[PDB]
Amino acid sequence: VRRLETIVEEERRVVVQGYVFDAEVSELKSGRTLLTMKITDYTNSILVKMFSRDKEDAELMSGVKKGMWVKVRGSVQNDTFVRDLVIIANDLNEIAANERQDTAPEGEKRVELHLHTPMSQMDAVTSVTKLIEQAKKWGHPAIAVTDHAVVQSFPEAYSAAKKHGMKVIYGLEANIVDDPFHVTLLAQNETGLKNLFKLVSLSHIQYFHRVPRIPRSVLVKHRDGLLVGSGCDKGELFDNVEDIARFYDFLEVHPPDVYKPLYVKDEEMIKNIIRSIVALGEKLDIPVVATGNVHYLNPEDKIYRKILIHSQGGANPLNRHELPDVYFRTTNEMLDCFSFLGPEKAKEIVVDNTQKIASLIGDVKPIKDELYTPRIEGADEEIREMSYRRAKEIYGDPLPKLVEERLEKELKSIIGHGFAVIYLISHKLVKKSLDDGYLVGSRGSVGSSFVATMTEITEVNPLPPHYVCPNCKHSEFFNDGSVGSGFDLPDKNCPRCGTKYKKDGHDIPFETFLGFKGDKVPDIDLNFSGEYQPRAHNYTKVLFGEDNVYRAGTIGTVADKTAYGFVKAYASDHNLELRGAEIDRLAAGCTGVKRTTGQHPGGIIVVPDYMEIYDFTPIQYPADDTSSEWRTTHFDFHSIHDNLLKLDILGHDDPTVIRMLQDLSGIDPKTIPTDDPDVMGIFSSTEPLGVTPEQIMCNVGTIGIPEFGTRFVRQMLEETRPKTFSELVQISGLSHGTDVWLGNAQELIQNGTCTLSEVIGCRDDIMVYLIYRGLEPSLAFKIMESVRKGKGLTPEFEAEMRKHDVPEWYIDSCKKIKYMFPKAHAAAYVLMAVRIAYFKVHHPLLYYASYFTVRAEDFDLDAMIKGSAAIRKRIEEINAKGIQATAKEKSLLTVLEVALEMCERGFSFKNIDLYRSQATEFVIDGNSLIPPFNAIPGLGTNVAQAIVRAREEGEFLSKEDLQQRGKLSKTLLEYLESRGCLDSLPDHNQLSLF
DNA sequence: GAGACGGGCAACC
DNA sequence: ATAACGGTTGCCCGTCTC
Ligand SMILES: Nc1nc2c(ncn2[C@H]2C[C@H](O)[C@@H](COP(=O)(O)OP(=O)(O)OP(=O)(O)O)O2)c(=O)[nH]1
Ligand SMILES: [Mg+2]
Ligand SMILES: [Mg+2]
Ligand SMILES: [Mg+2]
Ligand SMILES: [Zn+2]
Repeated sequence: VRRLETIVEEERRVVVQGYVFDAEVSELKSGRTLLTMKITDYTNSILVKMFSRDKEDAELMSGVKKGMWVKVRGSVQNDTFVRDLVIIANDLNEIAANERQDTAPEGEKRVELHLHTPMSQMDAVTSVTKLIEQAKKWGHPAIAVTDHAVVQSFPEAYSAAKKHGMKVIYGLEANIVDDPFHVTLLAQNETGLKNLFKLVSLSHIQYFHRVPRIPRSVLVKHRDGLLVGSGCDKGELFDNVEDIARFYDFLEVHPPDVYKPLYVKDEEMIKNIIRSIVALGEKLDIPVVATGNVHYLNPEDKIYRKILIHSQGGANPLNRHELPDVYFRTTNEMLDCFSFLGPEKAKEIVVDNTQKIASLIGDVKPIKDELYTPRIEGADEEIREMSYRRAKEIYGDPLPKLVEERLEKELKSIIGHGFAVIYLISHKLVKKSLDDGYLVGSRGSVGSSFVATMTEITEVNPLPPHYVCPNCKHSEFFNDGSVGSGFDLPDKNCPRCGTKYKKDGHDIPFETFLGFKGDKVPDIDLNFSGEYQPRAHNYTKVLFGEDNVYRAGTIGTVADKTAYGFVKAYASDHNLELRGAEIDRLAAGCTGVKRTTGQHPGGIIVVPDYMEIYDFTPIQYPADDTSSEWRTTHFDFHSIHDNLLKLDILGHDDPTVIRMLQDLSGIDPKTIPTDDPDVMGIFSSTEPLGVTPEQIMCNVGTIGIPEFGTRFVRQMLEETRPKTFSELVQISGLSHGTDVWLGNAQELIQNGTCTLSEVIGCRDDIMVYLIYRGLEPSLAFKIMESVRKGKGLTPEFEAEMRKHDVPEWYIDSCKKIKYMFPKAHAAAYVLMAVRIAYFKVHHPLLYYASYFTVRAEDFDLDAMIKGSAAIRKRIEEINAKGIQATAKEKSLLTVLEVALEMCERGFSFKNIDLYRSQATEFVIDGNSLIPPFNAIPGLGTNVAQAIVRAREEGEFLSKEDLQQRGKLSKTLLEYLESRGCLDSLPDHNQLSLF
């Protein structure tokens, strides 16, 4: 039985063992099945191939899964397609993982009091969930979590404590400075837990130096509910009398091996230092505990950490020397390590005292169960009058029954579950943005709420389709279900006052937002312009008070691309030539480790005034930047999703684009029609653009249109040809999410199994259909919510579906969908698409200026200026690279597509112009666009803005004058000069005056 | 060596 | 061409310049 590190060349025959971390099965022309696995015994890894000789072995092959251990016998061959040695297996047997066993007797087990998770930035490697499982299996009565300076593993630890029935001790390894050394904090109770949250907050904010730290006095202030430990070799006492020590409730000592970095003479000195501490805890009646300082599960997991640390260069200084063995140690093996102090002391400090400390810890719940909802005087009642007054002024007094009932039902739910405040705050945020000159785009599931329509938090009106007279208030509603959206109606006059009817209503059920029980916590989503987002953000400090809102924080972890990067460099720097399969496994062992912190892209977390942020999470600065305008949550929004309401104040280009489209045409985009035949025609043809498909390398007219302009969506449009608002809404829905169209709805339509309109194209339809079919609404809602998060179906859901005659293809279709819009989102985004489309057709140059000004960031200006044929040449170059195209080539391709179409429509791009070019805005001149300075590679907004500033306060008098005052590098100056831009100026002036 | 700038990446809606 | 979810903010780090 050969270890995988010993497999180095072709070889007739070997037997080998290992963990299967990947397995795929495929079918050969011959009939035969091939099994392709990767295995690692943790000394190395290898790719294994097996070719079935019969259908029995073929199906067994299908049963080999990740997580299995396997003994394989076979030959070692160079495989030239994989460019690596590989095992061709004749024989395969599943085996036991037979991992480290804990042999002490039940009741007499160890507790680990000092342990690091992947949240110990770039320092630890095994998820807290796996450590917690291991402790449970080894029968440890508890296990502690004590990451460095942070408590970010708490939420996962909790979950795993619950799933596994393990008692977790919530802690912190902290940096204490005297008023810089490590201590261990263990929370005994909720007072202790809250003090932990305060300590991490203070250490990250008031007391952050170059690293989070806690003055000893501030620790004492916040010591209640915490047992304090001395600990490490970076401990206070280990680095040396009794005074220091009497400060601690427990005294830490690590296995002798752990201190092997040696500051010391030999192993006999360390053994004795440990023995001083043993004398010293006994003399002072302080429990001495054998803790492990865990940084990974098993001895061999060491390698992953070694790789992470190595990625930090001489900036780390732990690369100065070999890393200590700090794996999770069994209780019997912890005794072995401490055998020298004899059988009684071994046993005392490894199990009795370790166990005793655990007994001093209660049952702490680090994350709460319920939602805490804000109160602001007048809010419930103001939302009521706002919505009734506004509905009356549109639908009349008294209200039609339909409207009356939607209001009464909606308002008692919003109010009762405590959402009236955020509706109102959302109203003021939108109103201020408008007053400040920035329109706001609608988003997400609040469009499902007519009260939200009435409070001007969404432009989506969810009532059934209908006409309403803007003058006399008369209405007609259609509940036939025959009409998809009011926007689909034919123009019609009020048969009472004569006037032109308004059309509206997308038939969206309120429950998509709050559900039936009101036991779901949605947010409110708003698309503000990216320019304005920060100001919307700051307005929430004014509304709620500076200390009752916090920007949601994020944790930056190592994902695949970074892991593979780290592993290769480590391989390279060490002159290792590794097999693909071994690079993969080292890669996989690095993922999940925290590397940074950051900012949610827009969520503001609201704290009720009768609670405090520390009831929920610590706070800090994103990336630890002490000049940040905003503090962040220490936990990410996902951990506290159900505890506090969130305002998703997002940034987006759509609102900015149509704002500039309006500031340029004078056209009020609210007046744009949603059934203009030429505008709607671009969703299925190039006709309305006045160019050929061959001219613009595209069969539909949606180039540049948000969402619909993509290569995938264009193709869907080619084959679905929508003409109607609700048809566009249907395809918005099926174009967003994996396994929604491809392999699913597409096959269903091409099969004849259902029609385009019957395919599942928003989450709402699932619910609405299941109710129709006879399921209990709240269950239909549950099922909708499960599938739109790509969680598929439970046996109970399927059985409820079947028993009400839901067909097998619909159920199977639910199981595919990985993600899915709510209708109100699709309708919001489509409405914006159509507004912009209107300009694409009727005011083309305005459309292009706004496109290149607001959205584009990657240009080939020389190509663009030469024009049509040159642009096409570049696009073909990028097309040729296929999916081997870099993210950046794709961004360029996207913009060149719209430039080529611009050119074919008869327009063009002029060179940079010293006196007519602007800073960041593409400006209109006749039938052209004069590109702005920031379009130049290397020339950013700043220089762009300076160049414009300087010329406004005095023309340029030489190329030198332009360089000095325009703040231009030599390279940028050459860029202009070589394209003829500076030809009218002398190189320098022979005169200068003040 | 301080600081724009852009690429590459991760988190999130 | 293939297959294909689209679009946004934010953080780190190597490069190029002065
Ligand atoms: N294309 C795409 N859009 C998304 C995705 N996730 C969210 N969005 C868009 C569509 C959603 O309606 C909105 C997401 O906002 P939320 O995360 O607040 O969810 P939503 O409002 O749909 O449900 P909620 O009631 O808030 O739980 O933004 C996604 O994975 N892909
Ligand atoms: Mg330490
Ligand atoms: Mg430690
Ligand atoms: Mg939402
Ligand atoms: Zn009328």
